[PDB]
Formats: sequence, C-alpha cells, structure tokens
Amino acid sequence: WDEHDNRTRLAERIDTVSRWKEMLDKCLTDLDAEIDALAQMKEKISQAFEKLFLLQEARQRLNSDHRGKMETLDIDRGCLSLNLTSPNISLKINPTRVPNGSTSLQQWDDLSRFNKDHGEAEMKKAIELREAIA
Amino acid sequence: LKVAQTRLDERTRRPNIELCRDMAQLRLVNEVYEVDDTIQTLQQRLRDAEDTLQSLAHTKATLEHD
Amino acid sequence: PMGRDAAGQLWYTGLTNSDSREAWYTLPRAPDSPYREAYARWHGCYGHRERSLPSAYTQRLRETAWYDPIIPAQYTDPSTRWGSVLWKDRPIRGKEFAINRHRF
Amino acid sequence: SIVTDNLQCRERRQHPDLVRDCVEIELLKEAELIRNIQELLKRTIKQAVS
Amino acid sequence: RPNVELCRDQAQYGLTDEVHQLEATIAALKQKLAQAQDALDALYKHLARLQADI
Amino acid sequence: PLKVAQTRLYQRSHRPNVELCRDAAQFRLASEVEELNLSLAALKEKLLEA
Amino acid sequence: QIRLNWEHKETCEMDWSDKVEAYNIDEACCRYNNQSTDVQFYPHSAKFEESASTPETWAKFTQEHLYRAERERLASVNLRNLIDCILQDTSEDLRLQCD
Amino acid sequence: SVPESWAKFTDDNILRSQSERAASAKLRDDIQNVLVVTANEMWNQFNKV
Amino acid sequence: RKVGERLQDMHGWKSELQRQVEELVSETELLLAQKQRLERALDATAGPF
Amino acid sequence: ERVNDIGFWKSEIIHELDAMIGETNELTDIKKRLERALMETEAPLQVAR
Repeated sequence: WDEHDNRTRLAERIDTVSRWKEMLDKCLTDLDAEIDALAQMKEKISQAFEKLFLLQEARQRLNSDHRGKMETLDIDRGCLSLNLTSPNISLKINPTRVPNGSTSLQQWDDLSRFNKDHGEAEMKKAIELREAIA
Repeated sequence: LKVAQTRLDERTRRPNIELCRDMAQLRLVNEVYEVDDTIQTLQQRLRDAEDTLQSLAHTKATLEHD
Repeated sequence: PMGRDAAGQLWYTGLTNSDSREAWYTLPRAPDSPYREAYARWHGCYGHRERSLPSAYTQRLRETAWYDPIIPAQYTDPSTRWGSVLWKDRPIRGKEFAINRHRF
Repeated sequence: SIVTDNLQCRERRQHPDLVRDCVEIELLKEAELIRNIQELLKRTIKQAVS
Repeated sequence: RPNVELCRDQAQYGLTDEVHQLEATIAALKQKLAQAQDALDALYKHLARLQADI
Repeated sequence: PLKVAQTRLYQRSHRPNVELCRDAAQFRLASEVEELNLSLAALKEKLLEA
Repeated sequence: QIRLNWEHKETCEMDWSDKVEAYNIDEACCRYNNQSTDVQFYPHSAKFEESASTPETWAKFTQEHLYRAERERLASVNLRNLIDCILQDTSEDLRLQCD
Repeated sequence: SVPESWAKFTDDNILRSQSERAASAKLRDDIQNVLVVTANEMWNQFNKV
Repeated sequence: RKVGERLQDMHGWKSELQRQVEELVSETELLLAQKQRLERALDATAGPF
Repeated sequence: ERVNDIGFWKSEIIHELDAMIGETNELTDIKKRLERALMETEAPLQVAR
C-alpha cells in the first residue's frame, strides 16, 4: 500500500511539472514572435533597441528555466519508470540527507511565476511601443 | 540494439532442461524488430533533411548573387 | 526398488487430472486431496504475469502451432505489412515540398 | 500446426514404447523444413515488394 | 537535479516515512524469526525426554 | 556444534554475488563438520560395546 | 563528463552496497555459541556448495573498481583546467577586439 | 519446453522423491515389527522347552 | 577467530569505498559550477552579437 | 521475474534434499541394528544344537 501511494505522489508531481513546462513553451514561442515583429518595424529607434535588449535577456532567462523543466521531467519519468527487479536498485550510502540547494514549494513556484510575470510585463510594455511606433 | 540483441545471444547458451521459450524470447525479438524499424525511419528522415538543406543552399547561392 | 523385489508401478501426477481450482465453497482443503502447492503458487504467479501479453504471444506459448508465422501482429503494428506505397516527393525548385503523405 | 500436433500426440506414449524410431526423425525433419521454407517465403515477399 | 529544481516536495516526506517504517518492519520480522527458532529448540528439548522414557 | 556449524554454513551461503568466497572460515567449517561426524560415530561404537 | 561521473559513481556504489549485507551476515555468524539457541540441522551445505571468489580475487575486483573511479574523477579536473584556460582566453580576446 | 512443462517436470521429480521417502518409512516400520515378532517367538519357544 | 579476521578486512574495504564515493560526489558538485559560469558567459556573449 | 522463478524452484529442491538425507541415514541406522540383532539371534541356535 505504501509503495502504491508513493507512485501516486510521484505521478502527481509529474503532472504538475509537465504543465509548467508546456505553459513556458507557450511563453517562449510568443517571445520569438514578438522579437520578430519588433525587428520587422525596426527595419525612438534607440528605445526600440534597448527594449530589444531587455526582451532578449528575458527570453534567455525563460529559456534557462525551460531547460531546467526539461531535465526535471526526464528525471521524474525515469524514477517512476524504474520498479521492482532492475539492476539499478541498491542500498544507498546516505538515503536521508538534505543537500545544499534546499528550497520550498511556495518559494519555488513564486519564483517561476515571478519570471513569467516579468516576461508578460515587457511583452505588454512592448505592445504600447509597437502601437506608438506604428 | 547492441545491448538487447547480445542479451539474446548471451542468454541462448543454456543447457537442455532450461532450453525453453519464456516471455523473454518473445519480448526480446519484438524489441529488436522495433529498434530496427526506428533505425530505418530515422535514416530516411535524415536523408530528407539533407535534401531540404540542399534546397536551402541552392536558394542562398541564387539569392546572394542577386 | 532395485532388488529381487521389483514392481512395475504407474503413478499419476497431482495438479494434472486430480485437483481443482479454488473457490469459497471448496474452501479450506481436504488433506487426502493431491493439492500440489508448489505448482499451484507458481502457476498463479505465472498467470498473473501471463495476462499482460496479448493473445498471439499467448498462443505461441501453447504446444501446437496455431500461431501466425510472422512475428509482428496485425492489430499492434501501425504500418501495413509488405505494403508497396511510399510517397517520395522529388525536390524541384519552385513548388512546396512536404513529408508524411501516408498519414495526412 | 499438423506437424506439431503429431509430435505431441506421438510423444504422449506409454513406457515400453517410448522409442526414438524413424517416425520421430522424419517429424523433426518436417519441422525444420517447414520453418526454413516459410522464412524463405518471407524474404522473397520482401524482395518482391522492393 | 540542479540548483533551482531541488524542490522538497511531498515525495521526500513520503519516502522518508516509508524508510522509517521499514527498519522497524524488518526488525520485528527478525525478532519473530528468533522467537520461532527458540520455540523449535524447546520442542526438541522435550521430544528427546519423551523418546527416551518410552 | 553440528547445529552451530550447519547454521553458520547456511547463513554464510546466503551471501551476495561477489562476496560469496572460498574462505578460510569455509575450510575450517568443512573440517569441523567432518571431525564432529567421525567423533559421533566413535561415541556410538563405544555405546554399543558398553 | 557529468553523466559518466554518475555512472561510475553508481557502479562503485553497487560494489559498496554488497558490503553492508555481507558484513551483517558475518556479524550474525559471529554471535553464535553453544549455549545459545537458533542453531539447526541444515545438512545440504557440507555436501554441496557454490564458489565464486578467492580473497585475493575479491580484493582485486575492488581495486579495479576503485581505480576506474579515481581515473574518472581526475579526468574531470583535467577538463576543468581546460575550461579555466578557455574562458580566460575568451574574455581576453573579446575585450581586446572591442577596445 | 514451455515453462509449464518445465515446472511440471521438476514437480514430477519432487513427487518421485517424496514417494520414495514414503516407501522407505513404511519399510523401516515393518523392520521394527519383524524384530519384535521374531524376538517374542524365539523366547516363547525357549520357555516352552 | 577466522570469522573475526574476515570481518575486519571487510570493514576496512567498506570504509575505503565510502571515502571514494564521497570524494566523487564533491568533485561532480564542484564541476557543475563551471557549467553555470559557461552558461552565464554564453548569455553575455549572446548580447554583443 | 524469470530468474526469480528459478530461485523459487531451487529453494523447493534444497528443502526436499535435506529431508532426503535425513531419511537415508535413518535407514542405514536401522539396517545396522538389524545385522547386530541377526548375530544375536544366531547364537541360541548353537545352544539348542
């Protein structure tokens, strides 16, 4: 019963992190469309260039977070994939150990929502830039 | 493909009483056929990607001149 | 025995033809019955593991050869077996190239 | 299917007649010949599709 | 997992509870095995005396 | 000590795949089991003549 | 190099994870006596037994695993030194051309 | 072989060993009966003489 | 006494593998920071292009 | 799961082997008792003759 319940909790965390990954994929492709449209009326102009710089660095920060979500889904799918009678199972040297990068659920998802909110912020400010230049 | 098919041959050295056919034989032959099929489809799609990049290079050659 | 005493004796095996499957009406056991516990438990776990494979891979584990000789099954394989159609688009400058005309 | 049924039926014999006679030799030759022929047919169908 | 992703989820509490239950489970099973072998020793210790007096 | 030696041999036989070894304890326990059997046989012969 | 470090790590972790069970086995065999209980007649073991190693072969297997572990750790430090030199070269070569 | 045939082969071996143990147990009980009957018969004839 | 000497040798090799595993953990954990520095350099060289 | 089934069958075999060895040395003991009793029965024949 405890092994079945551990499988249920692990699948629940998988279903959370995949949702975060796909919604950041949506934000990434919207940023790609935004940088291309802002370039296509770049071809005031100094302000356009400096918000291009801000938009590029925001894109790279969400790209780093997206790569982190990719590898996290790979680790959790593999951990549910492994089961009884495989060679990888072993007694561990220290199972119970809290490593250096200890953070909590609330701080983790407020950080992810925080950089999404920054992304949406410069998208919107770029929209009134788009309409002012046009 | 390495690991699965040498798993098959390294299994099949067995003596007379345990020379049998369990589910492991059937799952392993299904494994090696489907991995072979994955090889052929990825090879074909790599070939079509090469052809697409040929068309890209040809359009570059005719567009940088003009 | 190997002696001057010698007898030709037939003997019948246990779960073959002499035992039955469990139920609540036949519940506890009769001690006289040839209930072969080792084969019963092994065949129980074998059936638990056996129910996962589909039916052609079950009838390959039978004695007589009623199985299809070609290993990939019809209902599992997405591709047609020995189908001749394969859409190859010739690269010509101009019109649009495309992929996967089998599944549009 | 016919050949494997003959194999199990003739193998279910009793003790003073469980003999490796010429019938079992020919049944084994039948099983080998059938499997070789149908695998050759499989490869020929592949080439004719190609 | 890397630096931002060590999240400390429900799974870590569930796994430490399972391990912490499990040493007690295996300890109780070893204790009952020792008790059973002690019982078998006592039954031999009286079976010898009955077999002699018969 | 027959019981002690047999149970030690059994618990040593339940060892993992590489630590299962042709050990000094294994040779001593084999010699111990053989010596205890021969001593028990001699004791039974003395009982019969008694 | 990170994944190769991990897979030699778990391989030497296998070779360590045998030791806890084998150590507990030998300690449980150490605590028998004659007055103590729980010793019994298991007469298969004297007649028939299986063998997989000698003490020197067992030790040699452990040296082989630990040697490959230390090689895979040191190759990482070599690549780290290359990383240091390459990034200093990159920063210098970009700054000089920009100036 | 098929795994059911393999498992039935090893249980046939185990049932043959169990049958032979049963035959030996009945033989040893009848040895003890032959010993006690033989001793009683000889001593009764001795005391009649 | 044979059981005791085998136990001592096994204890020594177990502790040695414990030390090697801990050192490899620390080496990989310090190698990851070079990848972090590498990615930061990639960002701040993606800007100047 | 295949090698787990093999291990279960091995355990069944070694159980029956232990019981089998117990049977065969009990029957050798009863046989030597029968031989000693046979010689002891042989001597009163000489007495009666």
